[PDB]
Amino acid sequence: GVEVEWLPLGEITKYEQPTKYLVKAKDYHDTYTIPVLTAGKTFILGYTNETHGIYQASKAPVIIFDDFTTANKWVDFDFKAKSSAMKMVTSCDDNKTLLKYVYYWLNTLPSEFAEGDHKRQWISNYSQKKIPIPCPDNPEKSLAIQSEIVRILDKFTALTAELTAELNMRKKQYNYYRDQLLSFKEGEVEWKTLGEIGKWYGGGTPSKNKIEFWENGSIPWISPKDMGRTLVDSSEDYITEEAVLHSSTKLIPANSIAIVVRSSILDKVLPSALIKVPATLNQDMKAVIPHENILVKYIYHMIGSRGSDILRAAKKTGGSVASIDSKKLFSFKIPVPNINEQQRIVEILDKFDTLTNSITEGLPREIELRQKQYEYYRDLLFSF
Amino acid sequence: AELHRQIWQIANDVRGSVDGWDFKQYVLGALFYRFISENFSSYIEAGTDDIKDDAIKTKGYFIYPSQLFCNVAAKANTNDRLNADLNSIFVAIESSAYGYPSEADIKGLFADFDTTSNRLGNTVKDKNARLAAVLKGVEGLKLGIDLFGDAYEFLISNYAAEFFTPQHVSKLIAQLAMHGQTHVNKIYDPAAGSGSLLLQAKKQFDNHIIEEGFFGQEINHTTYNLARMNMFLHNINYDKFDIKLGNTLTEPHFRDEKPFDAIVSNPPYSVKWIGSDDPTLINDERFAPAGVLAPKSKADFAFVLHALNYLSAKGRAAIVCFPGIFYRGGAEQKIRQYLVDNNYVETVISLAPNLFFGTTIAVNILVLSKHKTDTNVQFIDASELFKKETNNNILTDAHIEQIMQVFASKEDVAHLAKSVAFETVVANDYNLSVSSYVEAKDNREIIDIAELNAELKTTVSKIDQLRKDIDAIV
Amino acid sequence: AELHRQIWQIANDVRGSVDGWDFKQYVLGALFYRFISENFSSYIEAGTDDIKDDAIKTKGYFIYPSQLFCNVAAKANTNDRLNADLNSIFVAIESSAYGYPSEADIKGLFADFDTTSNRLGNTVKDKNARLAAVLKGVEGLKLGIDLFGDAYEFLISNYAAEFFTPQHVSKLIAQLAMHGQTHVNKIYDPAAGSGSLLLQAKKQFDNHIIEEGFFGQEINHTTYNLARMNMFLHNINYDKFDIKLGNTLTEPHFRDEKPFDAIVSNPPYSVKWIGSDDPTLINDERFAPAGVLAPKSKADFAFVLHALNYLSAKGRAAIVCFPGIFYRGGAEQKIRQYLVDNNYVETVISLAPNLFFGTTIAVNILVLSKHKTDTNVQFIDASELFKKETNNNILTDAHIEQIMQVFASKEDVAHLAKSVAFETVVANDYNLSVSSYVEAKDNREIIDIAELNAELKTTVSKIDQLRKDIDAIV
Amino acid sequence: MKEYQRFSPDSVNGSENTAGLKRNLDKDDNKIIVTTIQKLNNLMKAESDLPVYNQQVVFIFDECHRSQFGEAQKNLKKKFKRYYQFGFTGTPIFPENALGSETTASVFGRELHSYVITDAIRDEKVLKFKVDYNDVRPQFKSLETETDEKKLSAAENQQAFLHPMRIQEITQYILNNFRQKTHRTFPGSKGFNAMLAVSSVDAAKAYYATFKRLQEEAANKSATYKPLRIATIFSFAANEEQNAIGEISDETFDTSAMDSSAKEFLDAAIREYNSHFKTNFSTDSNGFQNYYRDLAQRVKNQDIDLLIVVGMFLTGFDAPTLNTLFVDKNLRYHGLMQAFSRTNRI
Repeated sequence: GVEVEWLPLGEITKYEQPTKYLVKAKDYHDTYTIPVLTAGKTFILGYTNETHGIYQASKAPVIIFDDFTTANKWVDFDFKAKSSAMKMVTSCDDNKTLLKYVYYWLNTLPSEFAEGDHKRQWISNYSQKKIPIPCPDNPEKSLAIQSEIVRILDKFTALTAELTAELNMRKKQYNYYRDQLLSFKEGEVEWKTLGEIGKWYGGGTPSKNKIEFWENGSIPWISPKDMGRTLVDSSEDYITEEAVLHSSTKLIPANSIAIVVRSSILDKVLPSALIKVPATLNQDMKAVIPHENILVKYIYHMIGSRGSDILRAAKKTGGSVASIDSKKLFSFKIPVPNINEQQRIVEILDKFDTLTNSITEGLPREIELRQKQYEYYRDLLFSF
Repeated sequence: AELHRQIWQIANDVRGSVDGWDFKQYVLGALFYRFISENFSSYIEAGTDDIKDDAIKTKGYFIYPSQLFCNVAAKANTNDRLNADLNSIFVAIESSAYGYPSEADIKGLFADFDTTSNRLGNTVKDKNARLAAVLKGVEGLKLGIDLFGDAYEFLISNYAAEFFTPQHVSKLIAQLAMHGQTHVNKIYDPAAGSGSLLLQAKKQFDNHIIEEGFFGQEINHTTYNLARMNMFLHNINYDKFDIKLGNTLTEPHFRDEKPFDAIVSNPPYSVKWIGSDDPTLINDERFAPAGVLAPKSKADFAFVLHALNYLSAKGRAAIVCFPGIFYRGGAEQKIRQYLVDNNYVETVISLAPNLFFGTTIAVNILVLSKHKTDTNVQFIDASELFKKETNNNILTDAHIEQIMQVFASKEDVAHLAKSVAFETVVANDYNLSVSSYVEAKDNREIIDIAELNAELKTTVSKIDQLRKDIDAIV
Repeated sequence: AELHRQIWQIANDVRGSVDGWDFKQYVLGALFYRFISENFSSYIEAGTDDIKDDAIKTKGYFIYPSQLFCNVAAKANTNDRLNADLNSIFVAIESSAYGYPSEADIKGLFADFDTTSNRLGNTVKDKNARLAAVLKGVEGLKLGIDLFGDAYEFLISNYAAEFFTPQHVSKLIAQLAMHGQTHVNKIYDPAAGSGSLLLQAKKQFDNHIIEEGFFGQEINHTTYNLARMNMFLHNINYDKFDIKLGNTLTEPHFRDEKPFDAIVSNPPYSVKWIGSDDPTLINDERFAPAGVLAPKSKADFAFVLHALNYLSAKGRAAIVCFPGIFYRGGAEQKIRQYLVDNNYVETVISLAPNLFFGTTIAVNILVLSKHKTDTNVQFIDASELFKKETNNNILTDAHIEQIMQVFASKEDVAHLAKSVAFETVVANDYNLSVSSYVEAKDNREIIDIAELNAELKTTVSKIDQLRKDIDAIV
Repeated sequence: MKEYQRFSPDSVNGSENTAGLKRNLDKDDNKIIVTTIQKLNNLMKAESDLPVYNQQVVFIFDECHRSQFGEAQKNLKKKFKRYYQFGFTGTPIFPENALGSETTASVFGRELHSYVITDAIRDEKVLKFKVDYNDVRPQFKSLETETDEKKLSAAENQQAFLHPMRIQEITQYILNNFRQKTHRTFPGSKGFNAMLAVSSVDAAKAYYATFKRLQEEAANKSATYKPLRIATIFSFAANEEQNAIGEISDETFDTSAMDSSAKEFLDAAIREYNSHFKTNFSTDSNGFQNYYRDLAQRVKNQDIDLLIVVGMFLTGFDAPTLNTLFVDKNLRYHGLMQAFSRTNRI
C-alpha cells in the first residue's frame, strides 16, 4: 500500500433495517431447512424458507449483533434467514468495497467493542467512522492489493473452520471407533456389577451461612456447574479445611473419578472426569474410587463409553428436576477383563483421546493459538 | 375471531380502570344482570316484544317462570328499562334489585349468590358516576345464535397475573370421558375451579346425550361464585344443576347422591392438609381400602381416592396429575399398590411441558375404570405440541383424534408408547411411567467414510498451515 | 450477629402465618406499641421504676410529656400492664388504646397515624385468639444500649418478594453529603420511600452535627405510614421531624421552608405522568429554567430539577439514577444542556451491576453543587463489588474510603476515571459517561516465540498421526 | 390551576387543540371548559360544523382587549344559535371610554349587579389616594400645566419635555424625597419600594444613566450618601391601539424589535444587574421572559429600591409592600385607575 487514507464508514456503506419477519410459527424442527442465524452461536434450526417475505440474504452482505452488544459479526454464508434481531449492512459501491474486506476490517477495532456494559444503541456511532482505505489510487488497483491480504485472511479463516471441522469429525469417528472395539466382549468377560469394584463415596455440602467454613481454605470443591470438563485438575471453589467438622463429606484420594446425577442427564450426556487432586463434591453428584484389581483409566473410559445406555437404564425417575436413581445406577454390570486387557487397550485409547483433548498436547492448543496469531497478524497488517 | 376478536379487544378496552379483581366483580355482575334480563325478556316476549314493559300485576302468571326459571326479574326492574334512566340519582337501587330474584324459595332455590357488588367507593357521587360508567360501558357491548360467555372465559382467564385449563386439554379429557354411554349421569367434579372443564360434553351433547345436570364441589368462596355464574351463563337447565361449597377432604358430599358414572377434575398440586390425621379419616369409607393416608407433602392422591370412591359399576374416570408423583416414598408406593391391586388404573397418558400458563412442568392424565380386560397399558405421550407464545399450540385435532384411535383398541406402536403387562408392573416398583419410550437417535456411521474425509481435512490443513508459514514473512 | 442473628431468625419464625403484608401490619403495630410503651416508661420512671402503674390523675403533670414526647401513653394502658391481662376477652380495646396518643393537639400534632390494624377477621373469637397470639409472640422478643429497629429494617426489606437501597449504598451517598458543614439543615427528600437513606448522618452525628430534624415527601399511603414509624423508632426528637404526603410533581412542598442545604433521594425509574402537561407546569418556578418538560417515557429528570430547585448557595446535593438516561432524544439533550449550563452538575460516579435486589442493572450517582471551581469531572467507577448471593458485597469500606479520597481533590488516576474539560463535554453530545475508562487488556505477544511453539505442536502432531496410522491396523 | 376549589374541577384545556377542544365537546361531564378568545376563534374559523351550534351554551368573559373584541363576537353571532353571554370587567365602555366601538351595555346588556370601588375602600379592602402634581419648576411650568392634548401628543420631544435640567431636577426631587416617602427616615426602619413610570423609551434611556451618574455625584459629595439600587425593564412596544381611551398599550415579547441603542442598552443594564446580583438571564427569547418574572419576584421583597417602568407592571402585577408611585405621563379615565391600583392594597 503506497497511499493510505482513513475514511468514515457510513460514507461508503448502505445500512438497512431488517425486512419484516413473522418467523415464530408452531414448529421449526430439524426436518425443516432454513438457517436461523442469531448472535452468540449463529445457528438455530430449520423453517420453511420461502414465500414468507424472507430477505434471502444475497451474495455477501454483513450483519451486526446488536443493540446492547454491537460486537458480534458473521459473514452471511450463502442465502439464509432474517432471524429475529438482525440489522443488515452492505454497501452502495461495488468496485471499491467488496465488503467481506470490511467484514475483516470491522473486527479489527474492539476498542469500544470490548464494552458491552450499558443499555444502548450504537447505530449512528459506529456508522460514523473510521476505517483505513487504500485511497487515492482507486479505482485502479485499490481492490487489487486487497486480494493478497484478503487471501491471507481467507486462508486463515479456512484454517479455523477446517480445524473445527476435523475436531468434530475426529470426536465423531473416535466415539464411533471406541465401542465397536472394547464391547460385546467374548469369551467370556466377567459381568461385574458396579460397586463391586471399589467402595465409593457419596457427597455432601456445607451451608454458605458460616463464612468461617466458606471464605478461605485449600480443599478443592467440585460442583457440576463447574463440571463439563474432562480430566479436572482444579475448580472455581476452594473450601475451608476447618469446614470438614460439619461438611458431611469425605476427603477422597487423588486418582479418582466422579459422575453427575443431576439435571444435565434427564436430557443429554452425563459428564465424568479424572480428578487428579484430593477433593470433595456436593450433594448432587458421586465420587468413585475403584479397588486394586484394575487400572483406573480403564474404568473411566468404560463409563464414558457406556454412558449413553447407563443413562437409559434409570432415565426418568419422575417428572422432577432431578435425575437417575441410586440403585439402578449402582446395579449395572460391565465386562471387567484381565489385566493385559486393561493396560494395553487403555494405553491405545488414552493415547487417542489425549491426542484429541485439551489442553497440553491437544487440538485446541492448536486452535486458540492460531486464533491468537490470526488476530495478531490482523492488527499487524493494519497501520500506516 | 371473524366478528369476535374485535369484541375480545373491546373487553380488553373495558378492563379499566383500577386493579382487575375489584372492578372485575362489578363487570361480571353487570354482564350477568344483562344476560339474565335478556334471557328473561326472550322468554316472556318471544312473539308481543316490548322494549319497555308494564305493571301487569298478575302474580299467578308471575310464579310460573318462578317455577320455570325460578326467578322473575321484575315488572320494570329489567336492564333495558334501567338502561333508560342511566346516570340517574341514585345507584343503590341495584342492591334492592338483588332482592328480587333472591326471593326464589319455591323450589330448590340455587339463590343466595349475588353478594359480589359491594360499595367502595368513598362518596355517594363517586359510586353513582363509577357504577353508571360501568353500566354504560357494558351496555355498549354489541353481542346480542347468542354466544356470550367466551368473553367471560377470557376475562376469567385474564387473572392469576387461578390456573384452570387450556381449554383444548379440557376438550381432550372430555373425549376421555367418551364413549357411547347414554347413561345417567354426568358429571361430578371435586375441586372444580371454573365450570370450563365441566362444560364441553353436554354443550356438545345438548340433545345428543340426555342424562342429568352437573354436580361438583369447590374450595374457595369467590371461585365458587364465579363458577356458579359461569355454569349459569351457558343456557343450562335449572333442573338439579349445581355445585355445593366445601372441601372434599373435609366435607365429602354427596355420598347418597350418587355413585357417579363419569368424573373429571383438576386437583391442585402440593396441597398439604391436616396431619396425619388427627380425626379418624383413616377409618372413613374411602381411605381404609388404601391402607394409609396421603400426608402433607404428598397430598395429591387423596383426590384420586375420593374420585374412585364415587364411581359406577361400568363408567370410566379421568383425572390429571403431574408425573412427579412417581414413587414418592413407601407411603405413596403402597397407595400405588392398592391402585394396581386390580385394573382400577387402566391407562396413563403423559402430556409434554408446558401446555399451561407458566407452570412450567409436564402433566399426565390417569384414566380409571371398573371395566376390565385386564392388563395395564401405559400409553404415555411426548412431543409434539407447541406451547409458549400465544397459548400454545392449541392443539392439533388430528393428533388427539389419533390418540383416541390408539386408546380405542390397544395398539403397540413404537416411536410412541405401547402396552405392558401386570408382570411388567410388578417387575417395576410401580413406576409412572418409564416404560416404554424407545427412540434415542443414536445413529451409526462408517469408519472408512469418516476417516478418508478426515484425511481430506488433513490434506487441506497442512498446506494451509504451509501457506500461513509463507504469510509469516513480517 | 453476635447475639443478633438468632433474634433475626426469631423474627423469621414470627413471620407466620398468612400472606406477609396482612399480619405484617399487626406485627409492626405491635412492636411500635411496645417500643412507645417502653420509651414512655423509661422516661417517666428513670430512677421509682414500677412494672405496674397507678391512676395518679395529675393532669398538669400529664401534659408535660404531652408537650415533650407529645403523647401520654396512659395511666394503665401501657403494654406491660396490658401484657398481664393477655388472652382476656375482649381485644378491641386496642382501638380505644389508639384513641389515647392521638389526642395530641398541642402542639404540632404528628398524629393521625395508627389506622393500620383493622379487623379481618371473621369471628370475634378469631380476632381475640389471633391478636393475642401476635401480642404473645411479639412479647417474647428478647431485645430490651437499646438497638431495636434493625429487625424492623429486616422485616420491611423482606417484601416486594419496595426497592429501597442496600444500606451501605445509603451510607455511601450519606458520605457524599459530607463534608465539614455544620450548617442548618439536613435533609430534604423527594420520594423518600423508607427512612433508611434518611437515617445515617444524624444517627452518626447525634451531637457531632446539630442542625434540625428531617423533612421529606413520599407517594404511597402505607409507605408513608411505615416511613413515619421507621423514622420514629430510631429515638429522634419530636422537634419538627416529619414527612408530608403527596407527590413532588403535583404538590411541591415546602417552598417556603426552605431552600435546603443537603438532599439525597432514590427516585423510581420510568414513572410516566400526565402529559405533556395539561396544566401550566412548564411555567412553574423550576421547569421554566430548563426549557422543556420531562415527558412520559423520560419521566426521570423532573425529580432532579425539583431537587436542584430546593438548594442553598453552597450545600451540595446527591441523587441516584441509572445510566440509561444517557441522551434520550433531543428533549433530554436540552435538559442536559441546561444541566451543563454551569457547574450545576459537578461529579458523576457509576456503580457496577447489580448491587440491588434483582433489578439487575447498574446505577450511577449525580453530585451537584453551586460551589464551583469549575470544570466537569466524570469520576465513574466499575468493578469491584460482589453482588448476588447473600446481599452482596457489602461493601468494602476501604474502597468507598479511597473513592472519597479521589473525590476530595480531583486526581487523574488511570485504570479508573479522571477529570475532563468543559471543552470535552461540548465535544461530546453531553454523554453520561463514555469517557474516560481506558484499560482493555489487549496484550501483545511475540512472533518467534509463538511460531516455534507452533512448530513444536507440529513435531508432536505429525508423529502422533503416524502412530495413529500404525494403529489403523484392523 | 387556581380553579382547584372543586377537586377535581374538570379545568380542561386543549392548548392549542381544536381537535382536543371538540373532543372535550364530545367528552361528557367536564362541565366547565376554559378557553381563550384566540382558541375559540381558531375553532370557529377552522371548524363550522360542530354539534354545539344548536345547544344550550353559557359564556362568561373577562379582561377584554381590542384585538378580537368585535370580530370574535361577530363569529359568535354568526356561528352560534343559543348563547347566554356575560361579562366580568373593570372597564366600562359606554359614556366616554372608547367612542368608536360597541359599548358594554350594547355588547352585553343590563348592568346586572355592580360593586364599585367606593364602599370597598370603605370596607378596608384597599386604601385611599393622595394625588399631587409637582408644581416645582417655573421654567417648564406652562408646559407641565399644558392641557393641549394635540400638542402634548405631537410636540412631545426630548428637549421641551425631556430636558436634561428638567430630568435632573425630577431626579433631585425624587432622591431627596425617597427615604421620607418610603418611611426610611430611621436606619432600623422597615421601608417600602417605589415605581416611576413614563410614556417614552428614550426618557428611560436618559433616566438610567441620569440616576446612576447623579448617585455617583451624591456619593462623591461627602462619602456618606447611601445609594439606591435602581432597576428597569421594557421590551416592545406601544404596538397597536389595543384599548379604549385610555390605557396602556401592551408590550409584546419581541426582544430586539427596537434598535440596540435601546436593546443593547437594556442588555448592558442587565449585565450590570448580573454583575451585582449574580444572575444568568440573557436577553434572548427565553431568558428575557423569566428575567421579567424573576425581577417581578425580587422587586416584591423590598430588595430593589426603585423600579423605572415603561409599560409593564401596571395591570396584573400586585405589590403589597409598595406605597408610593411617581408619574411623568398623561393618563385618562380608568387605565389611570389601573395604575393607581398598583399601590392601594392593604
